[PDB]
Amino acid sequence: TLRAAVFDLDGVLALPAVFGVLGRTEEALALPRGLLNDAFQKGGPEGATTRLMKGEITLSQWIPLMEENCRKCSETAKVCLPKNFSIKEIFDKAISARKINRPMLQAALMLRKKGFTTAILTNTWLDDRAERDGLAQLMCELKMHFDFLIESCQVGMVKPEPQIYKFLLDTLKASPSEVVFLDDIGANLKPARDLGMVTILVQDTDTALKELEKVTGIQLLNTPAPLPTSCNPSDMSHGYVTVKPRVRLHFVELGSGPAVCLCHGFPESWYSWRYQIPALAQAGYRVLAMDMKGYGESSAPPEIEEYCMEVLCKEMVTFLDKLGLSQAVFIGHDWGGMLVWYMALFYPERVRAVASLNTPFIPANPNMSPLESIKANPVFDYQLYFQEPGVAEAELEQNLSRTFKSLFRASDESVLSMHKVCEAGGLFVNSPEEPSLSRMVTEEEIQFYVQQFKKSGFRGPLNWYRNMERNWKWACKSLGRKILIPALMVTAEKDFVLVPQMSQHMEDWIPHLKRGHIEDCGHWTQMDKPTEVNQILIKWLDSDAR
Amino acid sequence: TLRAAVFDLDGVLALPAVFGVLGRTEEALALPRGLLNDAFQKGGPEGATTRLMKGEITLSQWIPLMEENCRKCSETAKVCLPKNFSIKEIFDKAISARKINRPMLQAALMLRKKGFTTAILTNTWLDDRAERDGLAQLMCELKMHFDFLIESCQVGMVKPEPQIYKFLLDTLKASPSEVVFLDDIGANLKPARDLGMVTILVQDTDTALKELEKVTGIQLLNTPAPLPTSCNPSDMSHGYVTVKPRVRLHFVELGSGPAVCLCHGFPESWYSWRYQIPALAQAGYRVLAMDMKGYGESSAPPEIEEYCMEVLCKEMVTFLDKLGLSQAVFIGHDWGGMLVWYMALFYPERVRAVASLNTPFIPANPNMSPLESIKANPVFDYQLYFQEPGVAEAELEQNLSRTFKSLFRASDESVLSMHKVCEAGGLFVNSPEEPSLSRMVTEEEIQFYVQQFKKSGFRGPLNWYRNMERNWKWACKSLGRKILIPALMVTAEKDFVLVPQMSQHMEDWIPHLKRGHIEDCGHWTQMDKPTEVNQILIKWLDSDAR
Ligand SMILES: COc1ccc(C)cc1S(=O)(=O)NCC1(c2ccccc2)CCN(C(=O)NCc2ccc(C)cc2)CC1
Ligand SMILES: COc1ccc(C)cc1S(=O)(=O)NCC1(c2ccccc2)CCN(C(=O)NCc2ccc(C)cc2)CC1
Repeated sequence: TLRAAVFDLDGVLALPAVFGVLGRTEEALALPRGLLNDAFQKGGPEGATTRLMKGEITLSQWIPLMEENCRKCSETAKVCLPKNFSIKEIFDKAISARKINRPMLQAALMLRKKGFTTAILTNTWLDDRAERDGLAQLMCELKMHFDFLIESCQVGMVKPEPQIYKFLLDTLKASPSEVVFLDDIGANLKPARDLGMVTILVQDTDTALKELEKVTGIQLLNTPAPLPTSCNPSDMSHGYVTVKPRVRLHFVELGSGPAVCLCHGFPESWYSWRYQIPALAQAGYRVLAMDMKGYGESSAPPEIEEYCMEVLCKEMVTFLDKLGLSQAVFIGHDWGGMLVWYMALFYPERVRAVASLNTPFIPANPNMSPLESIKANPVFDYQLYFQEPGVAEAELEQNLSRTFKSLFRASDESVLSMHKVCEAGGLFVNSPEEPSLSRMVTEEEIQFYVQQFKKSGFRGPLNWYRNMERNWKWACKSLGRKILIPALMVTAEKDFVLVPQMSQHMEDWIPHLKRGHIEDCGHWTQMDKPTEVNQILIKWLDSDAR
Repeated sequence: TLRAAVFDLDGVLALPAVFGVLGRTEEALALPRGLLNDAFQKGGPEGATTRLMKGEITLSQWIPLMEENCRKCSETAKVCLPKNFSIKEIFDKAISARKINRPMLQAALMLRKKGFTTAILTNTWLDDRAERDGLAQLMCELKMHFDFLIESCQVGMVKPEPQIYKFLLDTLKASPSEVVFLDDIGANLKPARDLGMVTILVQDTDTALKELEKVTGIQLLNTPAPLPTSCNPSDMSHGYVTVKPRVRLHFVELGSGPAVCLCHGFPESWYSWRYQIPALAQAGYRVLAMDMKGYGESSAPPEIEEYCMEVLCKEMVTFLDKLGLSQAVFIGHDWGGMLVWYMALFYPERVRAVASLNTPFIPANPNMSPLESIKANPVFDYQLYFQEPGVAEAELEQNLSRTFKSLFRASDESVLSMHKVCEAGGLFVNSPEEPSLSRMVTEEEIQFYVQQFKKSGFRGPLNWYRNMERNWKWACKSLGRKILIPALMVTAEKDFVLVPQMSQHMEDWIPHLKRGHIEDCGHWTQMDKPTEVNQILIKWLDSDAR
């Protein structure tokens, strides 16, 4: 019975195979057939290429040896190499052109999802070329999805030597009959076959996957679109900054490039961005996913005034100051969306660009108290219930699992009416004791929120709602301003609290505003429609935030 | 008696004053004298500029109002504005040209060093221009050196209104006679004078500083070159990454730009880079200052094999993988210098560029055991003393303060002969019980090392020396390689263990090697000669690592 799948890199997980470029160059340069592939393999197990693949020498050391091999091969075949013939240029282009074979990676991901141990086994080199980063990036993206990466140049062994296969079985902690081995080179496939591993010769990806699903008994071809890569909290880099004596802010950090600060809503976590973090880092951004003040590993002081927008924003500026960041792109959802608009209004020099999911920017009405303004919208009744300190904390902290299961639901699964909450006397009074699990979340993901909320509870989070008057007076100081920095507003069709119509006047205060819209998407945007969120945010970042 | 100093930004802490550009433009464009400065102040306390300085409107909103004011002013003076007259272009250029007035900042730094409370009080705007980052960066560099930054646009008050001065005294928690106020505008100086603050009208920096030292009784002019900015551990962003089940790595993170990974030596800390961290971040780099395995907040497993170079390097690759970094520039000192050379040899695709302070790259001798190789150099006798598990730990852990005071000394202060250590029976047997404090360190800085070493002791750190045979066999696999990626070797004249002569053959294995050399510098390079270390590293990073 199979329980391990091994994939080659070249011609299997990555295409076009860097191998085929020697034949392509021959044909494009009208050189005798096989001339370059012959110079590439000159000396066999004793030649320059084997020394390279075993890690004896680096790629830059191999380049002049291959050039000398090309010369001897052309001499014997009675031909001439062209004037600006560069092995460096040929391979720079070939490596750069090689991209991940997405359907092959999707199959490896599915097999691992079904409890398979997956590995990459590859004949590769120590790359010290000026342009080595492209390949480093490719290897980084691929490897995170596998249990093991076995590189010939690191192990001092190459395919087809039989020792590398015994090394493979040893790392897999598996007998050969439990292993599928996928390779594009029949000669590299033979020793695995000789040992009794299931083997697949890969030419076209489609046929290889048909062979793979037949042999594993798992659907891999024509399968639905998978969810974006998520985060394992224990595998992340965790950052901590003290912004003032009693207040520290925790964040999760991934990627390189322009700093992107993700600001969650109520009652959430940095983890609400789990589907965005790998995708934005992959897009070329340095992601800083916050635990906002009052949440997770960030400090949660008990004082209401500690959660007014003026202080929350001041601390976010101090956070940038301590990290040595002159700016960050600020992306917020829900209450985090409200914060990001104030960052843009009060600290434009610190905000590279601003984006909000669901939360519209609405200027303060100087002729009405925020209490009157809340009363005007029946959907905002739960906000009045959240006012009295200790009341909502008691209900929300009673059964943590019930709280998150009841809140985190798609538009077609609702358990919660947020209208006539004060009248009913609670958020969950007409809600079941043991709610069903929403399609948007796993049981494990719910338990992560439960564990995060065990530290500080709901006091700090609820305190965000308890500064209406304070926030209103502060926001009135910005009434003569406009947001003129790059800005994106993303509306969610089925968010019944933060409705798309509520954002209709934004153009008056943000004239250059760009928009995104997600159909059949409820309040919990990031987990409801993660693929669409990632597409909208990356397109906007690349065009407007660099 | 004075105990607080307040500085203006424009014309005081930053020059050329953005004010003078209106007069400069008039003269360069042959426009009537004072025409632009007049349009800039049109309406006085009710005009566009005051609304801007109070934060009512942003800089991009003010631009068209100033352009309209320029038009009305030219109309009255019977003149014409030139064809491509742009207020935006004039101010973009002016703000960009404005740089920190270094002698003024040095004086503020000295006053604060002598226990003064320092503050910046400035009439400024909310900057939402496309090029706002330059100013954000300037404001970030300046502000970190002061107790307070009071910006007119954030407080809704401007100089010369008397409320801003009462606000200033309130934040300073000081009576006016305890305050020096430095301003380039006499009108903005008057209300401070009226209240009884000591005032200084700033024209040329030199005279202003003479007035400042006369009034404070502190030498500020012609004073020695100060040390680079250091780090306050509690003010830093602290990062944590799990690289394997029992091993986590801690680092301090500052700045944006290409990732720069600093690797300390024995028996050190991330804190050994305290003088490099602010300078490299200021130079445009993202600094990751490690606590190497076995040190500080990083994990310290007890097993010797956990500290061989192969595993230390593998974990550093995993560290990059978890942070989502395809590469980092690796800068090492001492044992960290040895590690960075192996990173370059075994993982070139992950190393953007490599630099070592003091530690030469010496290839393994395949015809001699590392034990024989150690025995060959009398200065390396202490290394044999470090071999037996528990022996050196006992001596080094007995009195932590004595350990660091005895080790951390300049070339002209030595207490330690590292020759005939085994014979003597210890490192400190001929060393005092209460060593004097080296000029390189404060008592507080010694106590930081003491506290760091209280967690794990010397077992993990000493284990770096206990893998000679393991390291030798691993390094022999790289004997056919060359380091062809960007590389810098920095020698220290007076390091008597890692002597400059020991690096003389490096060119044979690193043909493109660049060099730096520090005269009158002992083993503890970073704290011995920090100004020179910063100069060498920044020049090399900008030219070879981008
Ligand atoms: C413009 O300002 C205001 C104007 C009017 C009112 C009534 C309040 C404010 S406010 O500024 O006081 N509130 C911010 C808020 C907001 C409300 C309206 C507009 C902007 C921001 C954002 C967060 N939000 C919230 O409760 N999310 C949790 C949640 C949990 C579960 C589900 C299914 C949905 C939502 C609603 C309130
Ligand atoms: C080339 O490899 C080797 C070759 C020969 C030998 C004998 C050992 C090795 S080694 O690789 O085993 N040692 C690395 C080492 C190194 C030694 C020589 C060359 C490269 C690296 C770097 C760190 N260093 C050390 O003790 N610093 C602490 C310290 C504390 C206080 C002061 C005043 C000074 C130093 C010396 C040893």
